[PDB]
Amino acid sequence: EFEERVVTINRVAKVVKGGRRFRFTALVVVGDKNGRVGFGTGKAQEVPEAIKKAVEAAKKDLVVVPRVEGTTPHTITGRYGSGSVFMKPAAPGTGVIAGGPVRAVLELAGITDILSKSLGSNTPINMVRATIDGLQNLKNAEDVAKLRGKTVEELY
RNA sequence: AUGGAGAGUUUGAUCCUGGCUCAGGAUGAACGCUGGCGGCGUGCCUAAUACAUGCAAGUCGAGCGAAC
Repeated sequence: EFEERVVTINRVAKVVKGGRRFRFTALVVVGDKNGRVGFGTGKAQEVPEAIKKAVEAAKKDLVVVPRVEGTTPHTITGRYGSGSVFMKPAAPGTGVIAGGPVRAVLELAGITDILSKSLGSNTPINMVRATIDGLQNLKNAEDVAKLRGKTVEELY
């Protein structure tokens, strides 16, 4: 019903009074299995109760990503923090591979025609923030038609 | 619109302007070389570098005086 992508569970070796406190920050993408990105981080002792903790406290950070005719409406970027991304269009009837950054952004948008792009670095805390920067800065067909305030077939 | 766009760099993590140390192809090329065979092309790119040369291109009377 909901494509939840739990990337990893960052641990911490707290060097406080206690011998060695264990704090697992379960990282899970809050995707709605449609086209939204979704990102939430927990801090509970139980990963299962921590993964849903960030899914019930952070589920409004997603963005609606529409599709034209099976191809990305506009090749957007991502200038938020170090890690960056890029939207590359492909044919509707295609697929994705492995080797690079995060995979829970274009995989949520069941279309198999978008290539997930994010160089920046490996840090998965400032690389997903740039993906939502471009997703919210995406240009739609009518979205840009209102900008001019004329016809949809008069701005292409 | 066949539709660019990595980082670091600054506290103990940082955002943010800014500049390049640095994820590539190109390299009229040479290069230390392990450079099987070759179609095709460029070749004193360093050099209007100095000067022994082989060396510019020979002929003709329908119009005139060889021995022929």
